[PDB]
Amino acid sequence: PVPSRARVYTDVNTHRPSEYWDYESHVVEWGNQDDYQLVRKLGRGKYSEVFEAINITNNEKVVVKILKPVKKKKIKREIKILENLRGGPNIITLADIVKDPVSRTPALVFEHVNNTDFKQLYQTLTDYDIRFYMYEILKALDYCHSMGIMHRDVKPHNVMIDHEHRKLRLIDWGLAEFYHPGQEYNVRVASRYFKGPELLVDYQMYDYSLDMWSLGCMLASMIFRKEPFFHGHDNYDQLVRIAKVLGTEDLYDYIDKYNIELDPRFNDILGRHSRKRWERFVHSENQHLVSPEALDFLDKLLRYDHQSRLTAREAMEHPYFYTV
Ligand SMILES: CC(=O)NCCCNCc1ccc(-c2ccccc2)c(Cl)c1
Repeated sequence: PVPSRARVYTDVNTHRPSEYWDYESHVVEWGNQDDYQLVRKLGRGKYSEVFEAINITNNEKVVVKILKPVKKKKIKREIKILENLRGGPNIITLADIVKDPVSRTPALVFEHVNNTDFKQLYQTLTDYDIRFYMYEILKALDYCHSMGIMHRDVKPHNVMIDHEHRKLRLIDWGLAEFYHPGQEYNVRVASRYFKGPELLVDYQMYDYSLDMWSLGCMLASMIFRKEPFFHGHDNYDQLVRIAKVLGTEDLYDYIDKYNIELDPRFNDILGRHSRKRWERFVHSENQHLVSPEALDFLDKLLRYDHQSRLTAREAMEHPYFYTV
């Protein structure tokens, strides 16, 4: 494959001491979980259990993510990233790192966020509200990209909104990684629907632009009221869903530009698809959320070529946000 590098914040990590990006050598100091009283279970992840809790020293509500220690290097990576990003705009705040004295299970303590449900928001959200919250996510992404970090799991489930207070938080930094130019990364990241074409064709030299594809997928679902926008049933089918919208010609130009070898599993399923116009996804149910600016902006995010996508900072300058 042809090598590639980020168009923005390319060497931010190279110009920083090893201390900033070397998570394996990071010293984690686990406090005592006795300062927290677990209130109720909020949910359960793949290798985590989330609880609502009270910090007994200051009577404040917190969220406690009890982690199944399946991989220690990955826990150190998440903690290092959360510590580097702590206090950043719209980034979830890691308040503490604790271990229970008897179980010794690792736990992350975060600031409490009073979430508004995905469905409860979906039907009442206005064109302005979409623009406002999209700008809030871009502030979080431009900030973490400037800090040399790729989230690698941007999706609605990882965006918490407190609609009453117009507060947005980008959560779950468990798949996040430090960007180093020329580094080959694992493509088994992000959730199926939000996976960029680079992951699906096994192109490992990806960058922050992966997060911009995922953001594109989220915007398309919101303005068109079609969740998810690219509804694949497996990782191979996911690329077919994208090809049914973006077309197969531009997909072959993308693999040819980077000398990517397509997996033979794509032979019987890819077919031939024309490039669709964004205006065909407009219907009576979503026309109040669509505008020429929204379509031009979406077109500039959902591009096969990761280098041809808007950066978070270029996206913030788009006319789609002139009203915020
Ligand atoms: C801990 C926990 O409860 N997590 C679940 C969080 C559920 N996220 C709900 C959500 C997130 C993002 C959006 C959104 C907003 C603007 C543009 C695109 C998408 C919407 Cl509408 C809803």
